[PDB]
Amino acid sequence: TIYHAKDAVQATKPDMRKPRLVVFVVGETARADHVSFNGYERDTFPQLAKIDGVTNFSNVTSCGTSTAYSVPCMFSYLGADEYDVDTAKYQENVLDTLDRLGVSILWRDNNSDSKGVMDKLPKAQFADYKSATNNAICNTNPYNECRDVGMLVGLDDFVAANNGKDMLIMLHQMGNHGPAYFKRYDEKFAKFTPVCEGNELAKCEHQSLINAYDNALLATDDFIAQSIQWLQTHSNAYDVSMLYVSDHGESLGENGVYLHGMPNAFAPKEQRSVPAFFWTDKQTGITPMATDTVLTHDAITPTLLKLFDVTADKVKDRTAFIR
Ligand SMILES: [Au+]
Repeated sequence: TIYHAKDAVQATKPDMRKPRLVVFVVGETARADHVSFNGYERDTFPQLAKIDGVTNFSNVTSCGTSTAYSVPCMFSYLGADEYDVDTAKYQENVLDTLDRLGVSILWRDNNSDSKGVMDKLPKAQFADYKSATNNAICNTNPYNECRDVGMLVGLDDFVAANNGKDMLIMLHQMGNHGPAYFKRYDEKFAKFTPVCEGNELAKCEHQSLINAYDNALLATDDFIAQSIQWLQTHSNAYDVSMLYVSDHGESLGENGVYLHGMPNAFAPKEQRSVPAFFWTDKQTGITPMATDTVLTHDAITPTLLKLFDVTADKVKDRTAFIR
């Protein structure tokens, strides 16, 4: 384990001030330019656009173009230009730091796994929500595919077990994972029709590919709104906040390019331009940066540290999503 933040200190402690409860939704394949708030032609986030206090960041660039590359970089201390995906698993990451300082760390995953991020922490702090053994919401669609909203169920059980402590909950979304976008949402989010239902994205009509993708976004809009709503049921006892950032974008046929995973050296902009949302309760006194701040995945680690009143020398001058 190569550390980077053993100097990290928490200015105030939850026994001397209000405990802090953050959900960080780790998004999947969402494109910034298909977000209504960024100028997209379709209302893809109707539920999010109804909650006061949400900041939308119009200029966010992912560290890479793949789950395996981007997710470890999102929690890393090295920044995108020094980040080594092949060595990230044995570096201290920001969750390692917050757990060491006493923040309770929970990672629920409806995507795949934490891509090595959670490996140094006890395995019980990680839960697979792709399976009905944990996820109570799988029988709502013809595929019995378990749904992101199921990761909210039972979070009150977790809060009760951690009563009074600071908490950070990562919800790793299935989100817009392809190529089967049509499987990613229940029928209530099938607003754009017809939809593409094949694994060979090229054979599909372009409009039908886009409709499947946008429908999948409607389900993600619902999930994030339900996540904020769950947080508001604890705003009395906790300073609650919600960070969402997508791991990367997606190509939808631009220049005949589909899916993602292309190397940064020639990857198109659609694969790196990602949505980010921040919400906080007004009582917390957290102030977002300007909506048009130039931002990258490098902003995540300083954000999470600021949210828990932690300082560390390695990211002390890095720009965050919050002041
Ligand atoms: Au991904």
